Amino acid sequence: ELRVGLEESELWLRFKELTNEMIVTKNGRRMFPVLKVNVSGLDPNAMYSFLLDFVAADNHRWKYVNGEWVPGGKPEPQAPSCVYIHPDSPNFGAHWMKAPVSFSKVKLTNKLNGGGQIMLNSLHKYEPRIHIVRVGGPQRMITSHCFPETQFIAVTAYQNEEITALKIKYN
Ligand SMILES: COc1ccc(C)cc1NC(=O)CN
Repeated sequence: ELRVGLEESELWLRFKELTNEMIVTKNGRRMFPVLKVNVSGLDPNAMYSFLLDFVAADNHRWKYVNGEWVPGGKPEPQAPSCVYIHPDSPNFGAHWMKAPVSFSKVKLTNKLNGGGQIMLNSLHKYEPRIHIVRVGGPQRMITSHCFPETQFIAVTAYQNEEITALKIKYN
């Protein structure tokens, strides 16, 4: 059985208990914390690509009102985000299982942009998700995994200073 685990869940849970925020910019901003995944049970000799996307956790616009995040009352169906290909892709199962798979180079933006950067709906809440795609082989296969611990609201600047402080303390 293919096992997928979050590395540094301890730290993600500290962010999640405050409501996590990730900055989006026109040019794109890297994530802190970085999503790092522990993977076991791959065929060391099989070929895989690691994909990252962001699911809109709900259909609402969120606003920081008197020290607290609150959802709007006017939902709107959320279009799926684009997929980021881990730059080590494609690679042998052995490569992926030898150290945590680290999505350190994904950049989050608020503007339709050249290549790489993943565009998000601003002030929407997101749940990171990976797809492990077995490629090249006869039988194509996809395994998906969500990371609720890593949920965040996309922001153009931090709203909760407690988040600002944690981001600096642990970077
Ligand atoms: C600013 O709009 C967006 C940017 C990025 C993504 C993933 C979705 C949307 N909008 C929607 O999904 C609304 N149909």
